[PDB]
Amino acid sequence: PFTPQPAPVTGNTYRTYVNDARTLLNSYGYTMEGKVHIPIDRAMDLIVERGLPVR
Amino acid sequence: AQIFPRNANLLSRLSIFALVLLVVEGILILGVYFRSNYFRQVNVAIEQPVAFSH
Repeated sequence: PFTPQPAPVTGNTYRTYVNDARTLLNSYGYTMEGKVHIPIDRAMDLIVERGLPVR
Repeated sequence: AQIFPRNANLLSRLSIFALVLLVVEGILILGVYFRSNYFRQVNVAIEQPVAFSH
């Protein structure tokens, strides 16, 4: 029983949407109505800094 | 030559050699079977009742 040759897949994969959104998370940018993409780990620091409400 | 034929020397040397080789081969059989991909079920795609695809 030799090592199986797993059939090389085709069609679109999850990676295109995943790295598109990974670009969309960092690296600033614009959209339809939002004023600027504040990046994750900068927007993350801002959302802890202005805080979530507690109780 | 009184009991045995002319190639008795040939057959006896070949028989002692063959006994050594079948001992070596049986050890090889046992070792190969205990490490075989059949025995440990290695690189065998064992069928699941749904055929999930990872």
